[PDB]
Amino acid sequence: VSKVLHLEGEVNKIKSALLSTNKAVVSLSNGVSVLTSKVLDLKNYIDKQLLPIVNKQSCSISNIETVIEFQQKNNRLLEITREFSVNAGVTTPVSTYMLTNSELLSLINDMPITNDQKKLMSNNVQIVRQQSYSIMSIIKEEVLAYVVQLPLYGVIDTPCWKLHTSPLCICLTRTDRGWYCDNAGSVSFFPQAETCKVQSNRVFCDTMNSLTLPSEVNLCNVDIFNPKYDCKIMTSKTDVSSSVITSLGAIVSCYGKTKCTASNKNRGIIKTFSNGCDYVSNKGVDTVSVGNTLYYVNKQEGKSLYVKGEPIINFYDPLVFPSDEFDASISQVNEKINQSLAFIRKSDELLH
Amino acid sequence: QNITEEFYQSTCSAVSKGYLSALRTGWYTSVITIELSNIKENKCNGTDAKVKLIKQELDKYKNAVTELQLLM
Amino acid sequence: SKVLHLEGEVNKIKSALLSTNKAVVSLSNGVSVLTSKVLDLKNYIDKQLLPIVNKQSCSISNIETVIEFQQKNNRLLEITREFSVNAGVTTPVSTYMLTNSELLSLINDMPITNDQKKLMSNNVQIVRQQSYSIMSIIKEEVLAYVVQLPLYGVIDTPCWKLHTSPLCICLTRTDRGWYCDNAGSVSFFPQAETCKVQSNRVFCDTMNSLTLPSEVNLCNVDIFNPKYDCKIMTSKTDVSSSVITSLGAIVSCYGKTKCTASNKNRGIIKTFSNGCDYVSNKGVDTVSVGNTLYYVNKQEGKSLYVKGEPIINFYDPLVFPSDEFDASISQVNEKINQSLAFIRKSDELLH
Amino acid sequence: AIASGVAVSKVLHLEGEVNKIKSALLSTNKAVVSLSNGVSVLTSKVLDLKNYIDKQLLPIVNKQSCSISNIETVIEFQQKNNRLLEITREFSVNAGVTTPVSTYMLTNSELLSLINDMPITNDQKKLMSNNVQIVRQQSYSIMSIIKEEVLAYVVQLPLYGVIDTPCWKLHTSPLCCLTRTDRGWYCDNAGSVSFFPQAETCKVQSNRVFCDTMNSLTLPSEVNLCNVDIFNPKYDCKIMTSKTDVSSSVITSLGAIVSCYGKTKCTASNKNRGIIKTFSNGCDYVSNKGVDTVSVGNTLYYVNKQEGKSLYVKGEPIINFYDPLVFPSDEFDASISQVNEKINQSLAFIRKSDELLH
Amino acid sequence: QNITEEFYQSTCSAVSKGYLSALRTGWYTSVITIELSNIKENKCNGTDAKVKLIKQELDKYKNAVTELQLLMQ
Amino acid sequence: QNITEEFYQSTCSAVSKGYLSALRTGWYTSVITIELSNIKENKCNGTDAKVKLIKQELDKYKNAVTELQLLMQ
Amino acid sequence: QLQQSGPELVKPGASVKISCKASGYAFSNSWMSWVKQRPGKGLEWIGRLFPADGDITYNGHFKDKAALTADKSSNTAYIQLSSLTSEDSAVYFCARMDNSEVFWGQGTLVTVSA
Amino acid sequence: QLQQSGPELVKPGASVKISCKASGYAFSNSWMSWVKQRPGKGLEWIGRLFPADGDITYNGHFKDKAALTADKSSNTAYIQLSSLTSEDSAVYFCARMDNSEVFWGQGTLVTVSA
Amino acid sequence: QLQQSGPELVKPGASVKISCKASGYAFSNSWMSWVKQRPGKGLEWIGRLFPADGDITYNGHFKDKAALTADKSSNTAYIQLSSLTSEDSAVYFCARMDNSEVFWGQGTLVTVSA
Amino acid sequence: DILLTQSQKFMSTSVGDRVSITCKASQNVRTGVSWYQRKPGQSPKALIYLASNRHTGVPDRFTGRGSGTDFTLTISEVQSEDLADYFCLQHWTVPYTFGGGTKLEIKR
Amino acid sequence: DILLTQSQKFMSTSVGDRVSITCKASQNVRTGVSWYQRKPGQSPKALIYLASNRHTGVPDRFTGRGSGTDFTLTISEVQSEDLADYFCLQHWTVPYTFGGGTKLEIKR
Amino acid sequence: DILLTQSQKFMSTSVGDRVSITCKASQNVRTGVSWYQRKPGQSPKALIYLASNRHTGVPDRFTGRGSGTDFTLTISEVQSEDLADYFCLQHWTVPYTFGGGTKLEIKR
Ligand SMILES: *[C@@H]1O[C@H](CO)[C@@H](O)[C@H](O)[C@H]1NC(C)=O
Ligand SMILES: *[C@@H]1O[C@H](CO)[C@@H](O)[C@H](O)[C@H]1NC(C)=O
Ligand SMILES: *[C@@H]1O[C@H](CO)[C@@H](O)[C@H](O)[C@H]1NC(C)=O
Repeated sequence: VSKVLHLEGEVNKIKSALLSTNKAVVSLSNGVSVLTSKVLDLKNYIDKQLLPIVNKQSCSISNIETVIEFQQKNNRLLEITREFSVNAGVTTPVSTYMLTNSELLSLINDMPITNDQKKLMSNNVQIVRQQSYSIMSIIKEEVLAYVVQLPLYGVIDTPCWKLHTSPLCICLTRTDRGWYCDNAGSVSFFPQAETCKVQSNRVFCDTMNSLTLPSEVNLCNVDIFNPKYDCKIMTSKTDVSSSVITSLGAIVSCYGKTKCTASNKNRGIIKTFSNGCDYVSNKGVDTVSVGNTLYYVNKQEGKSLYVKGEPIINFYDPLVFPSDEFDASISQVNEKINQSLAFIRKSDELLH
Repeated sequence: QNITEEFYQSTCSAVSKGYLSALRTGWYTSVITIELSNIKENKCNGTDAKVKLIKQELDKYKNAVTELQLLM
Repeated sequence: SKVLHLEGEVNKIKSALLSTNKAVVSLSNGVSVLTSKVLDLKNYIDKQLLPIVNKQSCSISNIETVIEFQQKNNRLLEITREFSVNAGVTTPVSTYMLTNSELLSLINDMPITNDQKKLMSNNVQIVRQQSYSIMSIIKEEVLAYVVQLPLYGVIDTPCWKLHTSPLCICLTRTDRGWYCDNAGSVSFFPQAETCKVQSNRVFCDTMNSLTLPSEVNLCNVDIFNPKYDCKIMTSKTDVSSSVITSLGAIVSCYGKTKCTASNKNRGIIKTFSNGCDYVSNKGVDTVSVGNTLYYVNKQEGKSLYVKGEPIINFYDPLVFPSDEFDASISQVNEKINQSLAFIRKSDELLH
Repeated sequence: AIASGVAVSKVLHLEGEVNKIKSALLSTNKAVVSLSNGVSVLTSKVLDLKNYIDKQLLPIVNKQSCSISNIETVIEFQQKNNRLLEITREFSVNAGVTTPVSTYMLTNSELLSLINDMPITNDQKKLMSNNVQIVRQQSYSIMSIIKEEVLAYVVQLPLYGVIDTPCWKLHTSPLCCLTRTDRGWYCDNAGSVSFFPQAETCKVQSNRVFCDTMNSLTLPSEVNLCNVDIFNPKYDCKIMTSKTDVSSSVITSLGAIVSCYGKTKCTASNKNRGIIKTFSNGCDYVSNKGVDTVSVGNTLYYVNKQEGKSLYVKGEPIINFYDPLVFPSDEFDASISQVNEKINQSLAFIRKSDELLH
Repeated sequence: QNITEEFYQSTCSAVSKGYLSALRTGWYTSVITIELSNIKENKCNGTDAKVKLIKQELDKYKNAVTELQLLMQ
Repeated sequence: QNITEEFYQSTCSAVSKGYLSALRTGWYTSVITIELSNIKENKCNGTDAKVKLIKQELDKYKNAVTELQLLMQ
Repeated sequence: QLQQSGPELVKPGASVKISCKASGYAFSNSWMSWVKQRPGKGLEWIGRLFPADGDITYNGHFKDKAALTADKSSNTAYIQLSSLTSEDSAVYFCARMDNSEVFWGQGTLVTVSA
Repeated sequence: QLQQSGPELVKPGASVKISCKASGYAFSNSWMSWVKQRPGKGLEWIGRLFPADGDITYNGHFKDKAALTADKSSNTAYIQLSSLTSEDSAVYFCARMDNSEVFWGQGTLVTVSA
Repeated sequence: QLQQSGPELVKPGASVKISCKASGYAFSNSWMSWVKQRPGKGLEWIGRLFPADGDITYNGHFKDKAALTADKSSNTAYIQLSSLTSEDSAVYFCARMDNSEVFWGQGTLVTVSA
Repeated sequence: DILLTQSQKFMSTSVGDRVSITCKASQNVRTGVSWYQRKPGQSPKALIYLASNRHTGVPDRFTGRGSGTDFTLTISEVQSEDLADYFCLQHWTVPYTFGGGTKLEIKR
Repeated sequence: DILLTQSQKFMSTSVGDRVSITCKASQNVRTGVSWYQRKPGQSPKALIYLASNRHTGVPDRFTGRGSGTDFTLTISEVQSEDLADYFCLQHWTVPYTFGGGTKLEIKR
Repeated sequence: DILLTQSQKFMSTSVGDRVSITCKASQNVRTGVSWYQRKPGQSPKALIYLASNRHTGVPDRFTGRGSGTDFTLTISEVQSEDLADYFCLQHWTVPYTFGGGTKLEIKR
């Protein structure tokens, strides 16, 4: 109310307050102008340390899904390499990536052979594989060509028997053992012990390795000195003791001071033997002692055994960020900018 | 049960018959022509300038190819 | 006069400067918590990004040990496998335990003539089927095994395989096998397959052979030779037989056995009488003896294809549009320093 | 101006500066235009960076975290399941019957248990523990049942009748001019002599042989005396006939027999002493210690095996390398704390300038 | 050193003795029942919608199983 | 074309001659001494504390080594 | 060999099997077949079967009219011929088509029961 | 065969080995054993050894009293029996338990030196 | 065996091949060679070739003077000797160095055409 | 299926004559066919096995050839006893189709 | 170990008699045992090998059976010469345990 | 190449004499050499094959040894008929080098 003494003291008071209002911006604008440098430091940290980093692996770790998938999808060619690295062109028997199951079945049905044999070949699918062969012919970087070879058959369903010969009392012994096949006007004979394969009812042999005989040699089982056939003989006068194990029984040729004993594993000894040839069957007989040599006729059981494991589980963790209320807090600051305009515009009314 | 056997005291021999057979008299031959798949060579810069799975594994197949064709 | 005139606006700017500081309440607080906002993002790269990525950088780096253990060291990897199964004695020698060139050096190592050495370089595949490898010392850094190769005595003596057939009483031969010219004798091989198979060459053992005089070539004319006991199997009862060779066929047809030669494109060429006879494989492919059909020429099949197609890798790189964003930062960086023009010109008023 | 009663000569002193601070307070709010706008769009700038971690980083990494985690099954599936992985492969090729038994289908120790399982004597069991490699060449494995969770197969092992009866391999040679026909393995037996006509049913070891019994011949013990008498009245044996010609030589494992005859030139030699001798018409024996090479006609024989050399395939180990992650946070956050200081020392003038209400 | 040999000028033969032997007269059989371990199938979206290492490798074992069981009758 | 054959009606035999041969009369033996390469054990902390490809694969080689050396006496 | 039964009468509302027995021959491992004949139409294939394994085929134009069975113990085939008419009245033949046996049955004179 | 030595006197403060020699027999590749007997207690197993390889076993209740050695050259076993008393005074038997040799020694009459 | 041609005259401005034919011998699978001789200098190796495969070697000091060819059909070798002087006038020998054939030619008396 | 077409139904020759008979097919069947005879009120009989093989008990004047889709059945030196009906049969893959059937006659 | 229990220590029969003797075990040992004789001041002798085999030089009236944990030793037609002490022995896995030992007598 | 050095060019002995001749080499060549004769105006002849083997038709008084880089050619009981020129030849790897050549004489 004292126009000179009043009306300017508070004006002096707001003078430095307005100077502090411009000393405000020193506190205000500097810390945010260097905060601009702070986010550029974070802009510089994603510049070289994040984005050049991750994409290098994105082609580097993508190489193994070529590498495993080179060995995943192309697996059938990968096995067939390594046998001809070792088996050297001739491979036996034919494997199952060399020739899988279905193209066996088609190539059986391809050939100009009767259904009477074709159904039999489909039956013994495993044995014919042991008589099949393959030879590498042409092998290049995009070319892989090899000759598949399969056998063909002449006769079907002629009967057979394996011999087991034993010395008979002077005291002689036999000569002839092997397989026997009914043939056209003839008896096929196989001198070698294992040209023929093993199956419960069937055998499969070669023809370039066989002997041919007349059917009168079935009468060699009665007479020795047959005028019908020179039944082959192995001479002796000095005795020799022998026993021959068959697949379904046993023959003994015990003699003299040799002690011979048939036995059972649950009934003990069933019997002993005299001087001379005798036959026993495998159902009650399992072990036979000849001299000090114990023989077995029935095969020996063992036990079972287990190698055990348990499955495994994959684990990771996903990714996450709590953005929304954070961005709503940004929206809270976004509110503060525009309601500051109410402080701006109302205070800026005073020009008029 | 149809397979059996017998014995001959006249000769001290044996016969295990009941079988039936077939014998090989020829051959049947054919040709198989399997091909392969492969990849291209990527143009990128990776992490290490040493790991060459695209090359040092792929030529190892081609190291086998030069071996086997010299077995003729 | 105008006392209430120069005071009312002074009252008006009083709250305007008061609201100016009340604007700083709106100004300073939202940026002060924006400092907390970037620290949340500083806290999110603190634990959820930088500890994450580098764990795989040693974890996924382990497989480029694992595949590269099996990539570069592949030659030792196969040779582990056979002695796991072939058990010390390996036959025939593979091509990772002996990679081709160290055959060629070890051929040229041995004190044998060039006359044999060039022949061994020729049949590179057959000699591999007669070679052997035996494991001797196998440790964690030691892998020592014995490579074994055959040596040869004679070169280029002629040969022939026999095929006997019963001739008419009606007897039968015995002896079959291979025949080698020898110094003062004839080598003979009783066993069917001690000798290996090649179109012009055979390669057999010597501890498994028989020795014969050269007069046994005259067994093909005379049977009861005073020069040599040409071997025989007795018979009076007849037996019908046919023997397939590699390059023809022999028949011993007789009696009521029906025997027929044929061709797959010309049908039947002929039939046969009672007695031995020879046919060649060029016109003849099938021969029926009794009910047994034989084949002489091998049977063709077809071709078959297993087909695939190549595969392609794909990814996407990384990217960011930084520059105009940083220019927009530079736009704000302009705003800080031109604010100084609002600062300093307003701050002239002290003097 | 001049304003009477309202500080007459002082209106340029009083209200002139009031006009000067009027635009200064106006420019103060015009500074807020410079102030508030650049930070309000800086809010948009961090949201751009919030939008860049939104889709381009955070959904990226976890896709590989499933995708790379597949090969830590696939490499691992071929790692600890390895024993089943080999035994798939042989029955793909050996077709049911596998010989000899490998060492993943029977990993050593379960031979040692199954040796000790069987009701056979310790006298053989210790011998089977000795020759562990040969019995493996006589064992067999046959696939019985094979399914997705089932893998069952028959392991088969031989059993033995006799132990420790002596043996010898023969080497017969033509003698003047006749030759023999009788050669094979020989075994002492109960009242009998076992004979093996086939050349290789028996396995090879320095002191031991192991043969089959269903493939043998039985002989009386008087056939040891075919070696002195040819035409034994007790029991003579078989020979092949020739008249007065063949030259021959037979290589043994530990020596050599010659049957040099007629005009055939025969020569024993040494690789360091040269020729030791030559031969006459008739049978003769040489030992392998001084003799290594023998020429018969033009056929050079070897008795001692031939040495070669050693050869090396060499490599060197490899080293892994990477780099860790890092950030210099603390003084960066202290600079943030320096700005955090600036927010709170802003309050110094704030309360002081706003004191002026009272 | 205990293995030796001799010679017979009477027949031009030889004997390499010093050995001792054993002969096969039977069989001992047994049963082995090894099992396996495996994995589960993960339920998450990866990078590529083509790479099926969980499936296209695992069935390749099952492609072998159907093969070998068709070698028995 | 130089390989041919003939026939003998006198004995019902055959001769397929035209060949030329060689026979084994010795051995040539030598020694191969291949070595291997390997790695070191890294010192890092990875993602999972279970996956041991550095160890559980490398010992599997050494599991083979103890097997094979027990096939010798 | 073989043996085949006698005549037959078909009927609207009937299905019937016919007996053909292997007369003393190795039987269990070889095919069988059937073929019908009508004059003015000639021979007409029917089908083929294998015994003791049960491989059964069909002429698809004929497949629904009939079904194939057999005895492996007494070696006797059967074919259940459903309700047909006089246009299918024919003589029917049990026949094997082996290289070992090209044999033919005794025929089966079939008309309609009327 | 075998041969075993004569009597023995044990002593508090003594350990002694006993000789058993293979009397003309293929020796290097077969076991040996030992068993003691006391009347009123019967037979009592001791142990078993293999020569020229050195497989040594023990009865664990007896294991600390004695140690097993052998000669493979002169084919002679030894067993160092430490300081015992009259309750262990017994007759001791060198014995092989082969299918080829079930043999037994001559016994070893052992009491205390007194 | 072998047979070699007669004398020769070299010439400044000439190259000429010489004929050596395999006289009745298994030829296609064995080496050949050549050696020259000058008195006061002695024997001097030239080279070696294999027929029907074409393995050709050279003495590198001599390699540019000559070239090696052969006939595998009429079994005849050839060597194109280029324009030389009297210091290379010598007698030249077709020679095989086999264990089966150590043979030598008839010589080739060569001087300069003058 | 695969259709079979014969040339005609009847014949006319003299006795002792050689007659060539061919039926054809639509597709190559790899020699898997056979030929037959047929007599009125009597069972048929198989003649040419795998298009090549004369079966047992069949006279030697009976010949046949062919490999592709066309197959020749050539009969030589006919008699009064051989006047039967004759036909083919597809024998390679099911279904099995017949030939047209051909009755043999002379002088008409 | 595995314990062995015999039935008794003594016997009483007539001469020429058949005597069945059994000792038992705690666990199945897969036929790996043997039986013996013993004479006073004399060495023992092995009789039944692998619980099955009569050894060489041993008279034929001596029998034995058993497979499980229980094993029968059956002697037939005794005489005055066979009056010995008799016992068993575990023979399968170490340690080796004896039977109880049995002296054979008559008429008491 | 590999150089070969002989001891001298001429000899002087009596008849019926034993003469030891050695040429040496620079490096071990694993027994792959041979020795020869030579007569004036006449073809040479190979004598010692693979440094060990006397060839066919060559008299028995002609011996040779050596294994390393040094190889002895020892001739025994000379005659007037054997007075030829004599030399060696490298025979293992190309190029092939000769010995120095040695003419044999007596009494001078
Ligand atoms: C490797 O990365 C650098 C980074 O700029 C680039 O220049 C170079 O072309 C890259 N190399 C390859 C082979 O991609
Ligand atoms: C693949 O990712 C998309 C992204 O949202 C999601 O919707 C979909 O379910 C995912 N698929 C699978 C199989 O997880
Ligand atoms: C695993 O990571 C933690 C994180 O701090 C560290 O303390 C520890 O040493 C790490 N372990 C290994 C084996 O590196």
